[PDB]
Amino acid sequence: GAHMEWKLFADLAEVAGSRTVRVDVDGDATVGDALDALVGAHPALESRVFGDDGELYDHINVLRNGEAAALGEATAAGDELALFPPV
Ligand SMILES: [Ca+2]
Ligand SMILES: [Ca+2]
Ligand SMILES: [Ca+2]
Repeated sequence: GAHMEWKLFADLAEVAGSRTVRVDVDGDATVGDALDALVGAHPALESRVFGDDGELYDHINVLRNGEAAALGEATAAGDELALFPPV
């Protein structure tokens, strides 16, 4: 599908064991779908990203190509996605 890459920081990078993670998602995959692909690649991330209700924790900052992105936004091949824990 569409290949793209996540950058992870601080404890998220530590849990994943890498500062970068490649993912490959569907053509109409959202940012949220790309985030679920990241967590599928490194399931230990799950409880550092989502609460028991499945919702993103408050204050996590998801970027797509350097701009804040909501989980329903589109993705595209070559995207640079970033996941920062709360400031
Ligand atoms: Ca797309
Ligand atoms: Ca519980
Ligand atoms: Ca770039």
